[PDB]
Amino acid sequence: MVLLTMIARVADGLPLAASMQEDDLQQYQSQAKQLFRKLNEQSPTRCTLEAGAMTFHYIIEQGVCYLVLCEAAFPKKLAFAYLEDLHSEFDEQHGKKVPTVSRPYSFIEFDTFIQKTKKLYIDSRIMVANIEEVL
Amino acid sequence: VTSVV
Amino acid sequence: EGLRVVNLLQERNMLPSTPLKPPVPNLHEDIQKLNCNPELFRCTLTSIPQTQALLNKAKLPLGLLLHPFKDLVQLPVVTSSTIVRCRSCRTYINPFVSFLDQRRWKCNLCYRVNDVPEEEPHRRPEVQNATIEFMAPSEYMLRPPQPPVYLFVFDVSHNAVETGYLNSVCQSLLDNLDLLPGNTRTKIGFITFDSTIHFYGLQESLSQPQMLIVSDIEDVFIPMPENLLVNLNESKELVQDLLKTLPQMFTKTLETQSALGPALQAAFKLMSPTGGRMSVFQTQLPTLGVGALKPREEPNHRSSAKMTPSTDFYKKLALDCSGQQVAVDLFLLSGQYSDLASLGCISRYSAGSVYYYPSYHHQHNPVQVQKLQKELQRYLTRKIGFEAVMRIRCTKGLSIHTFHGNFFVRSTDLLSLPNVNPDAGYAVQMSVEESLTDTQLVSFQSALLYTSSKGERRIRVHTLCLPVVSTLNDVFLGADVQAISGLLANMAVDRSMTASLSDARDALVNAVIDSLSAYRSSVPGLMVPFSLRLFPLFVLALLKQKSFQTGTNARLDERIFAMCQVKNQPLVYLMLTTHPSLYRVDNLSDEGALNISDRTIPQPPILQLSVEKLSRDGAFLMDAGSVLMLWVGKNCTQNFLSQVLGVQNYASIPQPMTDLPELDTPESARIIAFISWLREQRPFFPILYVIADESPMKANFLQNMIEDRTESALSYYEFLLHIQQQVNK
Amino acid sequence: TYLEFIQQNEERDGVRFSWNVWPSSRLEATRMVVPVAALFTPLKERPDLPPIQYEPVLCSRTTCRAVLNPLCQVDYRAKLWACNFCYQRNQFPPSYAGISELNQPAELLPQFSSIEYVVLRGPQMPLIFLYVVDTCMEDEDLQALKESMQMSLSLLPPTALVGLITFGRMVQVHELGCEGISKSYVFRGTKDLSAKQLQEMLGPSNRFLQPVQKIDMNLTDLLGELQRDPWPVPQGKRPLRSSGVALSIAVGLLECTFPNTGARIMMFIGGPATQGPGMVVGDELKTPIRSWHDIDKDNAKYVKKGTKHFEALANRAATTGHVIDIYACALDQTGLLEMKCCPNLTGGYMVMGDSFNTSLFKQTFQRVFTKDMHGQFKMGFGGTLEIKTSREIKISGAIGPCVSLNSKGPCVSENEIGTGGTCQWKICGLSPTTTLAIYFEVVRGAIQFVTQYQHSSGQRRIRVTTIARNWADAQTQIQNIAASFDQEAAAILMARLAIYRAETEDVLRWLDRQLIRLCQKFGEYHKDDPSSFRFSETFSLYPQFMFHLRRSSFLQVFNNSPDESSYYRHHFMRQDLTQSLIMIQPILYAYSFSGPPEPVLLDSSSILADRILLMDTFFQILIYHGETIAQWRKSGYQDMPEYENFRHLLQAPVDDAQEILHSRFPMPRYIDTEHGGSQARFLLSKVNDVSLQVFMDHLKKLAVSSA
Ligand SMILES: [Zn+2]
Ligand SMILES: [Zn+2]
Repeated sequence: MVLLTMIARVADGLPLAASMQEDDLQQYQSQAKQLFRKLNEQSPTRCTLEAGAMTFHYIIEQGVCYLVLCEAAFPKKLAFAYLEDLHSEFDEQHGKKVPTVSRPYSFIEFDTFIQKTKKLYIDSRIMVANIEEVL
Repeated sequence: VTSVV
Repeated sequence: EGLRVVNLLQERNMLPSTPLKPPVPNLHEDIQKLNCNPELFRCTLTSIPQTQALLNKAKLPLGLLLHPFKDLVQLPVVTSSTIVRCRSCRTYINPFVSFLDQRRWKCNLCYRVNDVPEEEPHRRPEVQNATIEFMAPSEYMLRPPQPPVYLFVFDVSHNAVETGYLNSVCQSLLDNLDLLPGNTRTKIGFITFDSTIHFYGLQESLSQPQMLIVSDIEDVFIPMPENLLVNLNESKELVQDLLKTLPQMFTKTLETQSALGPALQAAFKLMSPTGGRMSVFQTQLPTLGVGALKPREEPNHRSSAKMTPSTDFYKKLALDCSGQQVAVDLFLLSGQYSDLASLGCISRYSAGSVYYYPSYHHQHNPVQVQKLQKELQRYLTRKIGFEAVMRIRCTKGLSIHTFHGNFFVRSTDLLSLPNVNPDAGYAVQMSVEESLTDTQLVSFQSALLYTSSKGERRIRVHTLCLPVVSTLNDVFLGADVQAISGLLANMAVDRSMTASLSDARDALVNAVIDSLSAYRSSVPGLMVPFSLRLFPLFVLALLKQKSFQTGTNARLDERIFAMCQVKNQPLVYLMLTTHPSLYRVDNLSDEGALNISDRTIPQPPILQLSVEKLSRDGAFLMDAGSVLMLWVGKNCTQNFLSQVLGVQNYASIPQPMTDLPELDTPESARIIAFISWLREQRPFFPILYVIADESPMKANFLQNMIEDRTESALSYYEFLLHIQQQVNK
Repeated sequence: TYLEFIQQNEERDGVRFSWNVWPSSRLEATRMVVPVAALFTPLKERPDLPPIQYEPVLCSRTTCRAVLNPLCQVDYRAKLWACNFCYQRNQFPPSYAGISELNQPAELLPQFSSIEYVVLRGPQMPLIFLYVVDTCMEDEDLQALKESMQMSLSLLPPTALVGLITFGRMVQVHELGCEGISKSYVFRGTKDLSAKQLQEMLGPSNRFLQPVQKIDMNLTDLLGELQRDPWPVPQGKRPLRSSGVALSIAVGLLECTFPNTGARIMMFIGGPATQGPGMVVGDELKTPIRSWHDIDKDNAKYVKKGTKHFEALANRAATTGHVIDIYACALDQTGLLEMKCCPNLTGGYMVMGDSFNTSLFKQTFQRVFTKDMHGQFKMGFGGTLEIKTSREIKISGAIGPCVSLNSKGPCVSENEIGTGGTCQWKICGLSPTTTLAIYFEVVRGAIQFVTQYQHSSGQRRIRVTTIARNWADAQTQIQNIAASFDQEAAAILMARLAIYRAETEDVLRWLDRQLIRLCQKFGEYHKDDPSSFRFSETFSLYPQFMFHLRRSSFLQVFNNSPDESSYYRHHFMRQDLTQSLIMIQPILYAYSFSGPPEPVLLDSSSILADRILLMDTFFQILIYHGETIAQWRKSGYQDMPEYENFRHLLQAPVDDAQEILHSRFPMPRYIDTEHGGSQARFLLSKVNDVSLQVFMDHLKKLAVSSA
């Protein structure tokens, strides 16, 4: 289907890297930033949240949250495998610089790897909760 | 359009 | 200095020999030393009138002119974990706030007392620099910082192919591919169009790029999801091969019609998801599809002042681009009428800019060839900000009511700037909505929030502080003649579109009449204060400029492009264009700025713009800002011909001379030093042409002699005589 | 010998009538059980006739204008000949002034009843080949398709024009040969365009149709670089494939560039149309493509609307004179049902399979370009068939790959059958095997077939076949007529009528009433005694042909997909007699130690354990190993040098299978199965109301009873 992807530091919700292509986005990018604010050291490390016609999926590794949003019909099995590919690459490239940066999106150039990983999933060729409860 | 600036 | 009164009828040599410096606001010594650089922010009245009635009595416009994104020598960049702003009106803490409890600061724009965060507070850089750049946090962005996206849209009709513009443009892109602002996220695309719309796919898996023709002009679409806007870093070789192949593809083309509208619609859809800069290159009237424009007959010197767009298509489309953070720059290289009055709307309302190259031809017009090359060099290499908003705040009681420049005014006076470029100028007209009886100082703060070419949200803030006065004399004593001339030119442009050119010309004359008549009724000849001794001169020059001139053979697109420059250029280049600096350069000597290490740099005196100041025995250089013209007299000395021009007699000076030679003579070293010094003071490389020979049928050099009379305008003395007749009527 | 008469006449004239002696009276013409009809093969090959480089000589009567044929009475003294159709007497043209009895024109010799003329007056037009390629398929399928198209390009004549159209979500019309760039015109696959619109939007050869010898290098590189449709396919979805718009853009391209000249639109699809006009199934993978069971219960909302779109393209291409081929390979249905009229109305081919990456498709595709003893394709283009009959004969119509030209005359019958109401038909594409069926009616008898077509060399050619059959003597009417009955031809001609009514809707009711009627008139029986029923050697096989026809996959559409039923009917409506009999009644050969290979009955009693069977069904070559031979072969007796005789037994059916697995244009699918194998079902269903024995007893009961 289609989606939105965000990488953020769990401690303060500071954005690290993202990727969005429209051709709405404002309602779900907000809900994404709410989740990043709520998440802390007691949050589940792997979770799936139902947002009606849409569905959020995230993993948290090394104080970094890897979030993806897609239509509810996207395979849950593939959503987490997409987050693992990002996590292994991001933690390898910038994993040791994360708890020091202070600007938002200090890793915009990670956009490049995201979209090339993203196109290997939206082309066929743990916990479940409600996003509205968590927010 | 609204902005924080 | 000078509180003295000046009689303009006995002086007549009022123009100083040295460059005009901006007035210093009458502020306390320690307040003024922190004031904003007047090249970035300056006011028509450095002493703000206390009431609206006092402002109306002075008959002078109140407004600000700003160059906020100008390239700077040094820029303090604060990366604080918090941006300190006023809790009420959101004003950024600036050097002109008031500290009292040392843990509390009083806002200089709404007088609200704020608390200083735990983060000698007056030594903080935010209070020591009127110009500063902030790193913005997440609340200052609606989406992740967008990448740099450059889309190039080329007209390839039969007329365009004949001009040969496509060759130098593709060559400039090749030469400047590594200098495009951006990082590894930079994206680039290409579109050509004639009667159809042509996309270009770039994949490393294919032998050659692919030209994808969308022929459905009434229903345009994007033919391919990927590889139209490609990553420049990865596909560098693919972009370079296309830039080398494009000029060769349309050599034998018979397409005579141009579907500009649908092409801009397709280019808009391609850039809609991300935003960025759209570079449109057009050479003729759009005649096919939506946005088609009817032909018009050019006026001659005989038709009176009997302007506006012929359609709203390009205005509507420009607003659609602005909503998606797309700016549209228009390059018009037309040899015939093309209705720029309608096409310009694509750039006005998208915060783009227009560039005009009348009668461009690769073989026949070498001056426009070199002008395009130099303007493209600056255009491709200058810094750029994306998806930018600008807000401007002023002290309570002062109210901005009219904006000028290329942008889209959002609600609550937000200025939408899909791109922001360092060469753009803006103007604002304000009024005294509430009497400034409370304060003795008022401030003005512009804030520019934008995304840099590296993907970092930044805010550039400039703060200007001015004093408040309560007497007519104090208003006149603080008037900035150049800033007033600039604001009036922007107001006369709007008057032309709103009423007519006659009304625009009359309101410019009436501003000089009403100002000095008001000054007269508060004191035989024509008496003006010292600060306004050049007011009739600059307004006369405004009326003879191509924007407002009348009985000339000026053509439609020339006049519109002149008005587009009034609305878009900074003050200094409006003054350089309207009233160029004239120097005699055949007898240069070193009383110059001989300080610069090893260079001498002569400083010849500025001359008044009149043929009386010329001489058939010498040579004269005219700095019009964007161009330097070196007129050589018919009876010029043999020393200047051989040692500067490298020519044995006046008859063998080449007809188009694109620049001086760098001969091994001290006279050549002096004139190259003086020309190099002029050019270093600006960034769009001004081409110099010495082709102004007494008979090159290109001596429009004389059209800048704004003090002399012509068959269809007054002289500076005639103008002064008409002012005095109306002042004491 | 009446059999020698039927054999020699099909060899010479490429025709086989249901009756070779026609009813001389009106009283017997209406009472004919099986209509007087002809299986006519206009371009049938034969042992080398010399092409006659003469303009055909014509009856100088406005209506008639028949061709000089061996039935014309000549007068070599007076230089006159009398037309056998309108009795007009004609003068010989100047070039015939020197003819004599001892050296007469070829068209008068009876050995030249069928003859071909060459007309060399206008400059010859190049052939045209338009490739229309689907890109919504797996990489292995697309790569194989690209190589197959590149191979065909190396076979085309140097002067032939070629163009390329690729499609997926969009439609791309490629402008060939542009240097250094390679441009194409992209169209939405979501709306249709007319020919006129397409001409204005796009702006002897074209930019889009270039000669092979000028463009073969660039086209080969382009076909090599074709890639998948770049648009992603989301999960649980079918690709957006705009087959209907792509075909309509190809049709419109040739219509506004080279109308009225031989052209081949060759469309390669890897799946069904999922977007646009001509849509066959939606893009939801959860919704299956319609089945025959889905059709009968009105659970197929795309069929009627999709069929209509391709019927409009079929009549557009056939009016312009162009051919449409469909090469369809996918694991699911592809929509041949909705598109069948394009290759059916035009003389285009219909090839279906599971994947382009098989020997089945690759070998079938190159047999399209089989050449003859001069290096020329076995294709004809723009064929105009004109039938001229005696005044006592009228044409009811034709059933086969053809379209009506709507020309009138005294030879057109009110009783129209199939494509009727005309004495002229256009056949946009013919091969040497193209066989039409023309149904006649009576109101020596003669009929003249005149087929004008464009040869693959570009030469304009006219083939003229003039046949004659005896009028039945009045004193021995039904006896002479009964002796001239071609039971094989009549079964195929009646089968043509039955398939045409089912495909344009009970049909078995009509087929039974005619079989029972034919038994009562030409059989021998005492009333109400079924055991007394007999059939002469002339009619004995007709009921058996009728038994296998009513149970065939041509009339029992269930247990097959709609695409398979349309494919089966497509090839039966074009084939000659010999191949048609094989389709209706597959032949079965037996192999064993006890003798050489022998043909055996299609019955369960032929399935022996110690025997190999080879069944040819035209569409399938099946080799069945009996239970004994299967175990002997699973054991390993073949590899041992003791049993080289068991090697002969296992290879004998394979050898005979290889020969027919090369001549047949739609290369049949090969099956190697045995007893207990899954694929043995194809043999068990073709073999054996119920059985033939029961079927015959029911027929004899009704034949000897009421009239
Ligand atoms: Zn405040
Ligand atoms: Zn005749």
